[PDB]
Amino acid sequence: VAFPNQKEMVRPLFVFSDSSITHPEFDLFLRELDAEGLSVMDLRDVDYKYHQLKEMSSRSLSNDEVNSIVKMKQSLSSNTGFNTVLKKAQLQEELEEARDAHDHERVARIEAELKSIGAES
Amino acid sequence: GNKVHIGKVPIMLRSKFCSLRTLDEVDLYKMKECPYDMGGYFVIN
Amino acid sequence: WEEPRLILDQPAQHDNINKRYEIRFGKIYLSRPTMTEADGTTHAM
Amino acid sequence: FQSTTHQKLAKALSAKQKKESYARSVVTKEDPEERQRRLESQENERYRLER
Amino acid sequence: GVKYTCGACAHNFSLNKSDPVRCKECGHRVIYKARTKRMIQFDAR
Amino acid sequence: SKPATLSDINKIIFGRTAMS
Amino acid sequence: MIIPVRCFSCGKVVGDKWDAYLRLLEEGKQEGDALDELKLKRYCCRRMVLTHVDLIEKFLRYNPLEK
Ligand SMILES: [Zn+2]
Ligand SMILES: [Zn+2]
Repeated sequence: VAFPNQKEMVRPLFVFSDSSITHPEFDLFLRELDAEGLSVMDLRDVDYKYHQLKEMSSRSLSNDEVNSIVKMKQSLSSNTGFNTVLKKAQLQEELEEARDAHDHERVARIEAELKSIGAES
Repeated sequence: GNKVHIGKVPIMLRSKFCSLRTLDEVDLYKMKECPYDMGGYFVIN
Repeated sequence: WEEPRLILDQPAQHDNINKRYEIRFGKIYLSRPTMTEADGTTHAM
Repeated sequence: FQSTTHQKLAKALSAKQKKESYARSVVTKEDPEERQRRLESQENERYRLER
Repeated sequence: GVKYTCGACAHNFSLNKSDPVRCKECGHRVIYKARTKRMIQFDAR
Repeated sequence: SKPATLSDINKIIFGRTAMS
Repeated sequence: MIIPVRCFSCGKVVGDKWDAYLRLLEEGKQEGDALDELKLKRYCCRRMVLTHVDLIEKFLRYNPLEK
């Protein structure tokens, strides 16, 4: 984002407040736009944004989109008990595959990884 | 000439090829499985 | 491995060429149970 | 019994039948029927081309 | 319009009779309806 | 081409909960 | 499941003595002596505390369904 008077800034989402914009805030924004020499968004563009938000909020996600969002949050997932159990089970399956294939090098790494992940309370 | 899928065989619970064989007491609780359950059966449909 | 060899023969004459076609069965591979969804993805069951 | 030959024979025959594991484990990463359906699609395509 | 709850991560969301039955965040395939809002009374006997 | 009023901006309020 | 509030036979309040009973058993008292200390004289009331199985501790180990 960017203030008109100030410069560009990268901000996270939680900084924004759910409270509505007050009259002096919008007036100060208009004064900053006039100082920089900019204009306000057109009413046609305002309606286009409103329709875009309503369509996006009322949209129905597809299976592929839902799986992509789930994979994205799984990449963001630091830890979750169900997911840790599933990962440990998958690692155990990979370990038995490596043991049955007589691969003495992979199995040590999988055992070390399981030891690091494990030791619950 | 490689691996051809010839079918699916139902797995007896708590056996060597079941997923619950390894799980300890805590992950068994996280998986909504009763620790008093003994296995020895199949789940068809 | 009880009946490990299927055999098909064809004494083609159409220069006599006796052709035998045979397939052998090898190793059995098993996995942990898996679930396949309608959208195509798979995960441990 | 205390003869070394008998003890070695007993040990060898006891541990010989202990080792028994034929099936080898593997990890499935996709749906097994994928090969079947993709080859049916390829066969149908080449049937249409041949026709 | 109707509230649900995920069977794995206990997350609350809503459905509009057109989305796939899935959890938004962890993608579990099992969800539960939320408790009603009508008054619930018992006779303590 | 008309300027946007306060109510027009209020129609497109997108809260932090809505962002999440 | 959880300790009954009243004795089934006579209705004496026994639901306030479970933690004290566990404390007394922790200190090393015998079960009969612990029941005597809690002033449970009739064997109908002694049966209620002596034969109770606390199943709620097993039910609480499953993760909550709503948060
Ligand atoms: Zn979930
Ligand atoms: Zn009593």
